[PDB]
Amino acid sequence: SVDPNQYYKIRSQAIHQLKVNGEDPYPHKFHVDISLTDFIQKYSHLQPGDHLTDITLKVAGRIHAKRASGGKLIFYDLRGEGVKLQVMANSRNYKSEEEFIHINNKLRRGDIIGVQGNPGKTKKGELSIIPYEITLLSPCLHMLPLKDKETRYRQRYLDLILNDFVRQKFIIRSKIITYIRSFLDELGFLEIETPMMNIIPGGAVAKPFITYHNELDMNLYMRIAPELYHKMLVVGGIDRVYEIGRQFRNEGIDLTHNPEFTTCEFYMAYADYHDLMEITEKMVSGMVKHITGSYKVTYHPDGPEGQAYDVDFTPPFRRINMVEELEKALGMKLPETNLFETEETRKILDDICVAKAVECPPPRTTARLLDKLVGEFLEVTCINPTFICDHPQIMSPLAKWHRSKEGLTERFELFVMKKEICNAYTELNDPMRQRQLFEEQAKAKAAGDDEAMFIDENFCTALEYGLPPTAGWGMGIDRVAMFLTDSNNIKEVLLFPAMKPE
Amino acid sequence: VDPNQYYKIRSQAIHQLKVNGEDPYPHKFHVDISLTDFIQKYSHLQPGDHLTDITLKVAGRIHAKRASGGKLIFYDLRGEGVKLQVMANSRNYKSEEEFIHINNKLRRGDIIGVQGNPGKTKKGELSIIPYEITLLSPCLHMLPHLHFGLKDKETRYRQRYLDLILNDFVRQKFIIRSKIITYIRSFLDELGFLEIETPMMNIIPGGAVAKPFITYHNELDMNLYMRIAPELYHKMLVVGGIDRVYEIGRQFRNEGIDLTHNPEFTTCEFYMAYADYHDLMEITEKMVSGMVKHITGSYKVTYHPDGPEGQAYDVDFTPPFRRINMVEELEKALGMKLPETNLFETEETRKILDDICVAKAVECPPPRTTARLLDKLVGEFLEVTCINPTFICDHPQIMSPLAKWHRSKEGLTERFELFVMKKEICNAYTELNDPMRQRQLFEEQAKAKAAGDDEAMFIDENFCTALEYGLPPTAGWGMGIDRVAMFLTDSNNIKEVLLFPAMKPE
Ligand SMILES: NCCCC[C@H](N)C(=O)NS(=O)(=O)OC[C@H]1O[C@@H](n2cnc3c(N)ncnc32)[C@H](O)[C@@H]1O
Ligand SMILES: NCCCC[C@H](N)C(=O)NS(=O)(=O)OC[C@H]1O[C@@H](n2cnc3c(N)ncnc32)[C@H](O)[C@@H]1O
Repeated sequence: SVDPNQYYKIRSQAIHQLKVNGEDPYPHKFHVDISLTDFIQKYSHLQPGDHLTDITLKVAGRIHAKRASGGKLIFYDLRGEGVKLQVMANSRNYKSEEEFIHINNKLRRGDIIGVQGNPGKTKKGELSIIPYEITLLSPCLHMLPLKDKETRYRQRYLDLILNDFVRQKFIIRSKIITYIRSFLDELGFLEIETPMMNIIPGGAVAKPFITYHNELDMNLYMRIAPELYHKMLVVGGIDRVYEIGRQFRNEGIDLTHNPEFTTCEFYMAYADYHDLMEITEKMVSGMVKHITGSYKVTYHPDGPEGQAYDVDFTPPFRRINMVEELEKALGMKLPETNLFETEETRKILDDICVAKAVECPPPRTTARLLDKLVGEFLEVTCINPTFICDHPQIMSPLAKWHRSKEGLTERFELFVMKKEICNAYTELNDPMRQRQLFEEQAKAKAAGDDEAMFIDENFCTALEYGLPPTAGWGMGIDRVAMFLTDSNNIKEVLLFPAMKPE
Repeated sequence: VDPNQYYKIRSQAIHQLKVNGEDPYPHKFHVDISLTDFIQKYSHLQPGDHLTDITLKVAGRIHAKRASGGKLIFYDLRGEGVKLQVMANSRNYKSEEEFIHINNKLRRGDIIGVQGNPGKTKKGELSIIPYEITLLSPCLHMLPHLHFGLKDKETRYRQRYLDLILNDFVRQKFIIRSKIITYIRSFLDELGFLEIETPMMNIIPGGAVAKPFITYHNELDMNLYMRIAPELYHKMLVVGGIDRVYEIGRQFRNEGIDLTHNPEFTTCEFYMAYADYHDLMEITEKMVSGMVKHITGSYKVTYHPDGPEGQAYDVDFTPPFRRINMVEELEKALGMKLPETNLFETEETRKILDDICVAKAVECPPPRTTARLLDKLVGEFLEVTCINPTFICDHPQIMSPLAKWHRSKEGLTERFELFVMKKEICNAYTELNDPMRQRQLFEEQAKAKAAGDDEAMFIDENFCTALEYGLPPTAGWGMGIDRVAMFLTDSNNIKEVLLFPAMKPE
């Protein structure tokens, strides 16, 4: 048995000699007549022993096995597109005996080859192609083995070659995105692109990446959300806009966070958050039914040997109000919602966290304590899709104030399998109120909150030209893909996930 | 009145409405019908008609406010790219007192809701005759006067929302942008391509010759580069056995702004196993000609290289596209023979090209590499003569370190660029898939980078290891979406087709 580095060195020398001899081991064009998939669909009815001499076809793929059965006969296990096809290299059937001997000497497991041959089926019932001629298209210079998660992510190409289920997760991911586009296109939304480099990042509470433009001699930030730009287009008269695109957040990596991820955001003039709850139910349950075939999905959050959950996407989804549900979950009344700005509320919330052992790193502000208490006591009860509604204004600096509950806003988040999938609200369109909330945010930054929003004057000026009553919405695409591919790790649904180095 | 005085006065008026509970920013106005549907449904009304039995709620932005005595006032209501006249009549309003109150309250630019009955003026103008108008969002700033409009480009580009409010041709350019992207997805989906997303933050940037943006990740404690192209990720997926992939997405290049460059821009890149670049010329001809025809109704498009006040040109997208070879057309344009193409990597050839650029007054800032000198000469002598869609083919290897060597012309590659209306649109080639020859070209590129070439590629060892597992013979393609939007909207400035283009600050 040879050694993988010794093998690489021998196979490199062999391919070099092919070059110096003029054997052209990286040819320019091979014309494929038919895919492997259609070859199987056309010919897998044949009878054992058959050999259709009147049909000549060219296929191509990757050798996954080379098994010899004699001096005149060699079997190649050809793979591609998710399927297999046996090449039955028989000397009698080949272009010549001299050329037959030579091509079989050349080929190894892993090479890309083109086969020109006839359909057939072995005595043992295996569908095959019987070649007149095989062409080496691209030799594989390394030894092919994949279970350990680290190698699959650093070398996704090996993962795709060896693990058929991986291609399917990314087909599902592609179907998610394509469904969303045609859902919103049908509603009249315009698909738009807005800057990913901003003088001032905003649209979310997140830590941004910073970079530098040499010619303009200015710092820029990668966007954390396109929200501010979308609301400026609504001011401009484009009543329905959406964007599926990459966001960037300088935050830690875990099972549901990657530093670059994909969201869909859309904005709808003359709608409120109640309208968006209906659209969300309709879109999300529709997507799940279209992709999986049912409203029910089985999710394994601790891998396959762990506990199974049945998540039920039948609309209408359950709704819970944040502050009232938290009171029921803690067993104690909280301050009146108009007192959430005060230091007494902050300390009251602080004490509750201490008593209930809910950790919260500094700064221990009212908004961050409430977040920690929600995740601990509410979010973990959201197995099926659940709307969590009416967030305190102090957590929602871009959301319009609630119609009848002072201190709250017209906001919702959708949770599925205890994880946040959507964030939405009636948009704050009062520019003076928006400017006050920015000033609060910039104070929360000066007082230790790495993720608090910057003041965006240019955005406040836009609101001064008149933003119609509007409602916007954001969905984390990667996370949806997780829950439709039974992946408990976001790295399963990212082709090349962010990794620590060597 | 002064524009700043107007802003101060209107802010104070609106603030007094809040303090008096007049709610100038109401939560919900339930619209019954869009303006577009209203226009279609009641365009069949006869002149002078006034439906007494149809009451509808619409909304929009007041574009103009014209009084006609104290009992009648017309509002020109805009939205969705269309216009609807509100014929506000005191006799039909909620009351004559409410009529005075709302007309004095409202100004040009306000967002209003309108509840009323369809009608048509004696002059034949489709109207709505309101029972009640509601302010939904006041416009606090004085809008550019209805006379001289909004024409100054600096203002349009910095306040794109203002541009959109006042210039309907702007909305049309971005509708055309959307259709371009949607057509490409349909074309490529139908051919079986899988739409993919590959990383925009890279340990090292690759896939192009460009200067990158650098950034930093705190938790992982490393520098990252914003991507200059997705190319290397795509070719690794073809090694992985996904024979057809594509991606329409942002690229980032830390280079100067001009009429055809923005620091961030959008490309479609696709890779197709078992194809070469001749196959991609046919595909490009079909996609692009079909795109123009489907979107504009014609294969002929009008082109003004010098603005609307100047010469108009008809540009024909009917395939086949003209095909020329780079080196020979360059030699033609110069009137002078360049060195044999197997000599394009020598220093003596770089010297000759440098001498020529000096002589022809083609500027090239340092580093004056063969590729950059060649790129400048092409831009000066060939790009300007590509009006109709044109394939420029068979670039020398030294400009194409990821492109496969030409199967019969030593020193050249199997590459083409599509040029339309004096602009580069596409870049494509048969993909280099010999990993030993790809490492060599990486090494030369690193040497140049040591000698201070901001744009030279890094040695990507992970990519080279990938090629050693076997990349099938493949062909790949990159198209500038912004650049297609330019030529399909007769725009000579890329800022016309980016919603928020990068600008130097105030
Ligand atoms: N005006 C309405 C608000 C719309 C969306 C708002 N601008 C916004 O960005 N909200 S968000 O909640 O911060 O992000 C949207 C979704 O992105 C997802 N998300 C957030 N951070 C990450 C990370 N880091 N990785 C993956 N997915 C993520 C998650 O599902 C969120 O619900
Ligand atoms: N293997 C095939 C190569 C495919 C494309 C290759 N990876 C690449 O990046 N080529 S490129 O020419 O550098 O860019 C592709 C297109 O992007 C467009 N482009 C390039 N720079 C800019 C800038 N700065 N702004 C706008 N558009 C731009 C232009 O249409 C180019 O043809």
